[PDB]
Amino acid sequence: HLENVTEEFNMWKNNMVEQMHTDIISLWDQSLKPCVKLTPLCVTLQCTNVTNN
Amino acid sequence: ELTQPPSVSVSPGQTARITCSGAPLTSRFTYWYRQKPGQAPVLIISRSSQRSSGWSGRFSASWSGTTVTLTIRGVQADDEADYYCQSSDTSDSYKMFGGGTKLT
Ligand SMILES: *[C@@H]1O[C@H](CO)[C@@H](O[C@@H]2O[C@H](CO)[C@@H](O[C@@H]3O[C@H](CO[C@H]4O[C@H](CO)[C@@H](O)[C@H](O)[C@@H]4O)[C@@H](O)[C@H](O[C@H]4O[C@H](CO)[C@@H](O)[C@H](O)[C@@H]4O)[C@@H]3O)[C@H](O)[C@H]2NC(C)=O)[C@H](O)[C@H]1NC(C)=O
Repeated sequence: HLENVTEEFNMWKNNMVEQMHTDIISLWDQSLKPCVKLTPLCVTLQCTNVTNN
Repeated sequence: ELTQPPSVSVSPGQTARITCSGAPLTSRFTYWYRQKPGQAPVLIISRSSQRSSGWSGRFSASWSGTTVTLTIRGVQADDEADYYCQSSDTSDSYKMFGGGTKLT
């Protein structure tokens, strides 16, 4: 409990939140890069409703 | 404000056909019930969830397009009375009855 000190904070000009932001983005993309790409899923789809009855 | 045939006759022990035609046949199923002389109606058909409705009591029903069908079972011996139709409207508000059939 730092005594006698009165340091000024700023939560909107703080860069720990921006470091947080770019870390998650790079962390998300690293967890999808080695997996199955679904490029063949782009075909004409013929679809219907379900049990309006 | 629906249509129902008042008088159809068919051979006993054979299959029969009942129709009820209308526009709001998309909002709430069909129903029919049967009216014996001087007695209260009884559930001909019901709905417990989705397709499992007609099934195996006998009867069975089909819904083509504008009009629906009550394909009844094979035996038709003595089970004779007057049949109506219930159903609700597209806005769920109120219910219309449009008469029905008396088979012999
Ligand atoms: C899967 O489920 C969706 C949602 O239920 C269905 O989409 C509905 O489809 C029906 C039927 O195609 C549409 O209802 C039609 O409305 C026509 C008039 O529409 C105008 O006015 C209404 C309001 O009164 C507006 O909502 C609409 O935007 C329009 O301005 C009627 O004319 C239709 O009836 C008959 O005539 C027409 C014209 O000749 C024919 O094309 C029809 O086949 C029919 O013979 C009909 O009532 C409805 O608007 C759609 N959405 C809604 C809000 O439910 C899909 O159709 C369905 N697909 C399958 C395969 O079931």
